[PDB]
This record gives sequence, structure tokens and C-alpha cells, in this order.
Amino acid sequence: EMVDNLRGKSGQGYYVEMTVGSPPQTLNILVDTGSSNFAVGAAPHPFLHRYYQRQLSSTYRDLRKGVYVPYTQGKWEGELGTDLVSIPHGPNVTVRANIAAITESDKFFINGSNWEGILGLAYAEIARPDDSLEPFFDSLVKQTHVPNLFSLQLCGAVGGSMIIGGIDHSLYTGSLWYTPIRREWYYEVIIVRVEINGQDLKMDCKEYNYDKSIVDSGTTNLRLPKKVFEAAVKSIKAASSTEKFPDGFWLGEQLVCWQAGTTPWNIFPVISLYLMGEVTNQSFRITILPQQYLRPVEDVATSQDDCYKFAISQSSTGTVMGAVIMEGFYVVFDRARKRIGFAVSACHVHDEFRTAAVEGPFVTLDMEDCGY
Ligand SMILES: COc1ccc([C@@]2(c3cccc(-c4cccnc4)c3)C[C@@H](OC)C(N)=N2)cc1
Repeated sequence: EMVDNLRGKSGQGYYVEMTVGSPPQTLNILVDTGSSNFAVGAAPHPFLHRYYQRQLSSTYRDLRKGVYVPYTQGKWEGELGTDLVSIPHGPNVTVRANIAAITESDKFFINGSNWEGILGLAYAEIARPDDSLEPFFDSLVKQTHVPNLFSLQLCGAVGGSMIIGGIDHSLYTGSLWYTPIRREWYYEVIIVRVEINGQDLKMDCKEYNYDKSIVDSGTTNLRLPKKVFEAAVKSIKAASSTEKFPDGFWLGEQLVCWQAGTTPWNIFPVISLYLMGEVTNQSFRITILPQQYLRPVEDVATSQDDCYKFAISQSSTGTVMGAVIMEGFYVVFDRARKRIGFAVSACHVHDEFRTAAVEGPFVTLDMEDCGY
């Protein structure tokens, strides 16, 4: 009953239906492994189809604590409380959880995204206003018998599955390979090697994780530290040199379009991210095809052709393996065993020549520790 419980628009996140309060109020909620608050629209906003009405819920309790979150791309503010929360196409339970009722915001809600709040699935360390505010998943596990694990299968064109409490074997093929969760704050991981069409970027591996690397379903792009980003764009450019693209394309701002069905996938290279394995100096790789890192835009006005944005961008806050990386993998957030599994998803990307893959093991004898 949990399969196919996600929806989404390209570049706008994936969301799950939830209810809040009594009687239940239905909301679509963005599934966000890069944050740790359950935060929902709770006042009118031009971009909100609907919002949480606390006065209509007889089970609401105000915690009499406010919360204000300025972040890079926007800001939001509201009031903390608790109320009854359920996931209709998730586990068959209702729990009491913290809820941040969003009363003011700037560039937080997205016009036409079809979601009205965010379900932060990461750990208390990064909850706002501080780490004493217990995140949703922690309340779910505490109050029920649900195992301390969830998995995400995000699919491109959008839709997918969030399975809570276990692994659905129908959602992947081949082996599940695990990388340690380095620290329970973000879902922090370690990248030990990067190749672009099999060619090693040859950087000290600490560079790949300056200053952290995270798995974040609430960021669209693959985001890379400046030095890594510059190196990767240079290699992608060298491989795709039979065609030259506007400057703005590489800055992730500008569309490139081809006539229907003629996208030259074969001129774009595959990116290999090798992730730390569960045993010393062993790793596995996930391979990323241009079908993932050239994100298709779905706008009626541009629909005659196939148009894309370059979904790799420069970061000053570390590597972010965002939704375009997660797409086509089945990703297991095995909180109980402090690890994240990757497998090829049933909706994995492929063409006649190449397929997204998860492969291992690889051993590297002369390895420093790759973490910051
Ligand atoms: C608790 O405060 C926040 C602040 C920002 C976020 C976002 C967030 C906020 C609003 C919208 C999105 C979003 C937008 C487009 C596509 N996907 C997600 C993300 C930012 C992003 O990390 C940089 C992330 N993982 N979640 C979540 C909770």
C-alpha cells in the first residue's frame, strides 16, 4: 500500500500526502532528507492551495516557542506546537509530533509545486530552533513499533515510493550496497573517488567532502564544492566538445533544447561517485548518466522540443547528492544500522548503450581518511 505514494514536478521536490490534526486536515508534504523539521503552511500565501488551520484542530497544543529560519535561498517563520499526524499511504499509525506552523515566508513555497509543507527526515542535531525539538521520524519510532528505517525510490519522467519501516524488494534489482552514515545530523556520507567517463579527477579525496557530503532529497541538483565543480565541468566539456553550449548552460541557469527525441546523450559522459564502504578502504560506485544530470523541464510553452537544465551546480556548503542523483536508485536510509544503501531502482535510467549502475567492491590500499 506504500508503493507509488509519492508525486512531484521536475525541480520542485517529491511529496507525500499527510494529515495533521483532528479531524484530519490533508496536506501534500515535501519529503526532505536534508532537514529535520515538520513545517507546514499555516496562514494564507499566494502559492498555497491550502494550509493547516490550528483553530479547527481540537488536538492542537501550542508549545509557546517561536521559530525563525533564514537560509540561503529563502526564509520562514512560525510557531511551534504539537498535533496528531498520519501518513494515509504510509504506515497504519497516527502519532503525536512537533509541527512548526509557518506564519510568514519568503521564497519558501514554490508556485505550482502542489505541496504545502516539508517533512524533514534528518536528525535532531540540525532541527530548528535547536536540537531539543524531536523530529517526526524519531517520534514515529518512539510511539509505534515501526522499524527505524525508511527507503526512497524517486523516479524521473514524476513519482515514486517512500516505504517506511522496511525494504521493498520489488523496487530494486541487483545488490544493495551500503555506505556509513558518518554522523547523525544531515545524512552525511563520504565520497572516496570521482570519475568522469572512467577518468579519475585525481583530487585528494578530502576535496570531495569539503566540508561535508550529504544525501538530500530536498535539493534538486548534484552540488559540488568549487574545486570539484570546476574540474567536473571541464571534463564534461571535454567529452561533449562536438557541441558547444551557452555559458549560461554550465551555470545551470539556461535551457538547452533539441528537436523531439534527438538529444545526443552519447556526447555526455557518465559520472561515477565512489562511496565509502562498510569495511576499511572498500568502496562501491554509483553511476550517473546524462539522463539524470540534464534535468528535463516540463513547461507547456517549451514542449515542442526536449529542453533541459544542467543539474550540477557549485556549492560552498559541501557536496549534495540531490534528487537528480537519487532518481533511478532505491535508497535505503537504514537509521538502525547507521548506513545508507543504494541499488538500481525499477525506474532506473538507461539507453541502448548505458545504464545507471551500483557496482562493487573496489579496494584502495593507499587511502587517507576522506572525511573533513
Ligand atoms: C527547517 O528549515 C528548512 C529550510 C530549508 C529547507 C530546504 C527547502 C525549503 C523549501 C523548498 C525546498 C525545495 C525546493 C525545490 C526543490 N526541492 C526542495 C527545500 C532547503 C534545502 O537545502 C538547501 C532543503 N533540503 N530543504 C528545509 C527546511
